[PDB]
Parts: sequence; C-alpha cells; structure tokens
Amino acid sequence: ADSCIQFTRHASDVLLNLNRLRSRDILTDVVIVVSREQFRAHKTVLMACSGLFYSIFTDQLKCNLSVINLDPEINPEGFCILLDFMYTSRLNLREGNIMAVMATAMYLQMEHVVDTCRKFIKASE
Amino acid sequence: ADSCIQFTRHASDVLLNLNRLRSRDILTDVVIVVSREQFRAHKTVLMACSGLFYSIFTDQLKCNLSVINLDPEINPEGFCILLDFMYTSRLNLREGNIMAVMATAMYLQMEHVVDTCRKFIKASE
Amino acid sequence: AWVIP
Amino acid sequence: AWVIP
Ligand SMILES: Cn1c(=O)ccc2cc(Nc3ccnc(Cl)c3C#N)ccc21
Ligand SMILES: Cn1c(=O)ccc2cc(Nc3ccnc(Cl)c3C#N)ccc21
Ligand SMILES: [Cl-]
Ligand SMILES: [Cl-]
Repeated sequence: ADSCIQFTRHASDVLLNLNRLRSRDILTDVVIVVSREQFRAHKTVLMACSGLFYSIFTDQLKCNLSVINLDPEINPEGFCILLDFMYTSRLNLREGNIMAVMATAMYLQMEHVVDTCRKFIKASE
Repeated sequence: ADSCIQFTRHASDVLLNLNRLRSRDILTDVVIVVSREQFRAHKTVLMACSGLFYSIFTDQLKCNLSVINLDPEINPEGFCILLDFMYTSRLNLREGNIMAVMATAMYLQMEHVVDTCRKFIKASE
Repeated sequence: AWVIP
Repeated sequence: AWVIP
C-alpha cells in the first residue's frame, strides 16, 4: 500500500544487527578464502553488496559451496576493509590501502567504492 | 579506524537487495507457518528485526529447523505486514489491521512497532 | 523515529 | 553519496 509509515533507522539497525551476528559467528554460512586468510560471512549479505557474490551465489552449483576461494592477486587487507564496509557502510580508506581497496572493489563489482577510490586518487594527482 | 568515510544509502540498498532475494526466493532458509499460511524468509533478517526470532535462531536445536510454527492466535495478515516491514522499513498500518499488527509485534518483540501502534490507538481515543 | 516516506 | 560519519 501507498499509505505506509517508515522507521528511518530500521535499515541501519538491521545492518548493525547483521554485523553483530557476524562478530559472534551466528549463522555464518560461507568462508571466503583470500590467500592465507579466511573470512566468515553470510552469503545473503555478500550478495546484497557485491555483483561478483550475487553471480556466485545465484549459480546452481556454487550456491551450495561453503568455501569460496578468491583470485590469489586479491589483497586480504583490501578484502577485509570491503567486508567491513558491507556490514557497516563505513570504508576505512587510507593512502596505504587505496590501491588494494580499489582493485578489490573492481573485482567484487562494488561500483560506489570504485567511484570514491577514483575520486580520492584523482585529488592527489 | 576512526578515519572511515560512509556511504549514506548503503544500509537501505542492502535491505532493498535482501527483499529482492526474498521476492525471488533466493537463499531463503526458513518457512514461518502462521495458521494456514506459509512465509519464506532468511533467518538472519528475522533475527536482526525480532527479539523472538533472535532467541529462536540462537537456540542450539531450533537454529537447525527449516520450519517454525507460530502460536495459532497470531494473525497471518499481521505477520505478513510485519515481515514486509522487516525487509523494507515500511509498515502498512491501517485502522482495520492495527490491533492485529500490534499483537503480532508484541509477540515478535518488535518494540518500535508496538510504540507507533500504541500512539496511533491513543490518538483515536 | 517514524515518518511519511 | 559519501560523507564523514
Ligand atoms: C554491480 N554492483 C555494485 O556495483 C554494487 C553492489 C551490487 C549489489 C548487487 N546485488 C544485487 C543486485 C540486484 N539484485 C539483487 Cl537481489 C542483488 C542482491 N543480493 C549486484 C551488483 C552490485
Ligand atoms: C527487542 N527487539 C525489538 O524490540 C526490536 C528489534 C530487535 C532485534 C533483535 N535482534 C538482535 C539484538 C541484539 N543483537 C543481535 Cl545480533 C540481534 C540480531 N540479529 C533483538 C531484539 C529486538
Ligand atoms: Cl558499492
Ligand atoms: Cl521494531
């Protein structure tokens, strides 16, 4: 109906609670492996944030995998920063990590992050 | 780090994408039964919105159930309205459904919805 | 919170 | 959108 009321903070409260489940390792259903590092997460959150994970977990065979190995060129810290952004809306972008974060966001198909990385790089040129 | 940037629309975009997965029945992992009606959903979203589902899916036996039957006194339309609110932040509150929505929100332990229902009832008294 | 969206 | 939170 077009007569709905809306609770402004609802989406952020949901995301905060999903990150609390991740912290507590509650109902995490996939491990993403990035070189030597492992990250536990929820497939639905990954799919909701990343075009690559959306394609992976909608595939009729890969949807059932409990481990996904990323390309060995992907930087684990870059992935960690992007996984935290998925679950919090906050991106820890720094001079020392921007190239790794941008390359990881391009691979993960997260256009908005790629955009802000390009802007920060262009500003320093 | 305290040096993060934030993407304002991220939490709402995640919620919209989770609702699109629900619409498409992608990676739904539980059916909630309310009298004769069945509702497919994602356990993590239910837990992130409801104190009752948080308690249910953190229980060491119930976390593994694929079907949860609610109390037969719960109104299916009331539940449907609250499930849509979980996935969209929008509550279709109407004169004809407010008592059922409030009773369902009390059972589901969704305090903010109980609050707005009490306020709308008090305004009509 | 609640608003008219 | 991006902001300083
Ligand atoms: C390209 N791209 C970005 O640049 C950023 C985020 C992003 C998120 C998704 N995810 C979905 C898209 C559409 N419909 C659904 Cl249901 C999902 C989910 N889950 C896909 C592509 C994305
Ligand atoms: C009482 N109550 C409301 O009145 C509304 C919403 C609501 C949502 C939750 N859910 C969580 C709470 C804390 N920590 C976590 Cl990880 C989750 C999850 N998932 C619990 C109680 C609630
Ligand atoms: Cl993005
Ligand atoms: Cl609530």
